[PDB]
Amino acid sequence: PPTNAERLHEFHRAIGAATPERPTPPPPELLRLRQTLLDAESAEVRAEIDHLLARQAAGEALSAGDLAPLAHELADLLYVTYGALDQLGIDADAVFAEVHRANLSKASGLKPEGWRPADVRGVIERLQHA
Amino acid sequence: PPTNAERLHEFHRAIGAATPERPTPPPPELLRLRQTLLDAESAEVRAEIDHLLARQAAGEALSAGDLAPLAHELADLLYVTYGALDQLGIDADAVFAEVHRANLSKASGPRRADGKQLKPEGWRPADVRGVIERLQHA
Ligand SMILES: O=c1ccn([C@H]2C[C@H](O)[C@@H](COP(=O)(O)O)O2)c(=O)[nH]1
Ligand SMILES: [Mg+2]
Ligand SMILES: [Mg+2]
Repeated sequence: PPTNAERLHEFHRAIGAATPERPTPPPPELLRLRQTLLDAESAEVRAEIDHLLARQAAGEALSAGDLAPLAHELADLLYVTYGALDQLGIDADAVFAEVHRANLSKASGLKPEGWRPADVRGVIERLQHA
Repeated sequence: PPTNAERLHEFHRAIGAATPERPTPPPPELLRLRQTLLDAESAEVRAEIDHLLARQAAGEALSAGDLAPLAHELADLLYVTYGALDQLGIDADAVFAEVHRANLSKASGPRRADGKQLKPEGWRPADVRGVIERLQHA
């Protein structure tokens, strides 16, 4: 099965948006777009969390189905976060894997003995060599 | 390999945090916490993008290596966004798959001046309510 990062590549190929094979410095127009899309989805997430909190404050017993709007906006936020990494030519699964390695290993600690923080610059260097 | 959503399940299991198997209405304290985590990482991404744009406005030609902080913050944002879905007991991949299908269906639509893909006539949204009902029973 394809990963959510590979899904963004398929979407950008389908709509003709830049999706370079390896890490590539962006034009400012790209960064501005990614900023706009991230701001929009984080505001929608916030709006749906606020709605759930207001309904709970009024004593509403939320059902699982009540979480669908928030789940949709969280997925949209995932989508535009993956989408930023994809348009930068950066394999999001490789960067996530390194952030997860650090976070998960830190949870074996405070930090454990041979603890090594995330080295995303090292991931970007390896991605440049395909 | 495990998916990134399954990685958050593994992380929450390693720190003893709440991780229901199926969609579970959360306590208000949980919602406020996840909102706080989202805002912290969103602000870091936003600041880093503005930082790169200011360097470009100064005439700097950025390199790929200059992108590593931004890639780090975007991955941090993924981590807390997957984390929110996992603490709600919601399979992020099942929801993402439905969202993704309805985004592929936009391909024939027009484009905004800034590059945003817009929806063609007759487009229909993802049915996330149906994903949630799927996850809740099974
Ligand atoms: O250029 C685009 C336009 C839309 N989306 C995705 C992000 C969300 O999943 C959803 C938001 O689209 P709107 O509902 O705001 O039109 O589509 C992108 O990734 N890139
Ligand atoms: Mg949205
Ligand atoms: Mg961060």
